[PDB]
Amino acid sequence: STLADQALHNNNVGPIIRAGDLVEPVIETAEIDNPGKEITVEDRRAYVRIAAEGELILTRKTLEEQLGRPFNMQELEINLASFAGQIQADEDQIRFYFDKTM
Repeated sequence: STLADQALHNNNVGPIIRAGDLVEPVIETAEIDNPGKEITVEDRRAYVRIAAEGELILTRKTLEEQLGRPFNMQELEINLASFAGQIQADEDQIRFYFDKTM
């Protein structure tokens, strides 16, 4: 009599963040840090966009920290452009998750 649909699971995350520099060798190193042997990036120039599976975990917070040692974490949450899923940063790490309900 009634139907419904659901999509509570990982699919594809589209993290969008401003661009700067050294994001090429940084993204490559930030990609190897994670077993993302099946992801695609979309760096135009002004901004940096990615397309991961959904459940990823980055620990290259150091490489991202060095990019601007003379700063804070507020810059991170500031360097935001757009998103698709969720994300959770740790002491010195950044994990991305597409899953809605957690």
